Amino acid sequence: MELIGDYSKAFLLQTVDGKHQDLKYISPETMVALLTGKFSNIVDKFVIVDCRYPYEYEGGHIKTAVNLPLERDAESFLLKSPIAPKRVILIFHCEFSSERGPRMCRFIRERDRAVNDYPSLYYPEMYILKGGYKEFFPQHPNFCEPQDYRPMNHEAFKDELKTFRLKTRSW
Ligand SMILES: [Cl-]
Repeated sequence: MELIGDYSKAFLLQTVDGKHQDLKYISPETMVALLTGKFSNIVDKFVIVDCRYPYEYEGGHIKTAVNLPLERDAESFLLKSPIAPKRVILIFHCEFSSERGPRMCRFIRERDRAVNDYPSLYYPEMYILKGGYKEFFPQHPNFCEPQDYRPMNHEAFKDELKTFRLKTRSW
């Protein structure tokens, strides 16, 4: 398997097959392995980036996950004052196997490449959680806060979807 983005070492986590062939996907079990500290001696810090809209996040998110659905907010939190180290890992996810997580992963890479001299990166190791929150929640509910799941296309949240889409850079 290939080396990470800055070509310093291999990808630490075991991968699974996903929609986007050029991106690295991880299973819910691997996400729990990270959260339980099985890689604590190698991983300094990791950020779970929930790319869903605020209402989806508020209705149930993975513990310690940061809500960064907008590109400018994701770039501000991650790249204005970078999380320096051991390894730094980023995990992006959305609801299921949609485009929000993968698109944010590619964006952060594009901006990470732009603010650095090739091939150095602030975030060389980035993954996508396979199945997103929809597959994580029924497997590990106690690793979620609150213990609920609010879909994007929830009946009572049609206006909230609309209001938030109008805050995005492109559609
Ligand atoms: Cl955006």
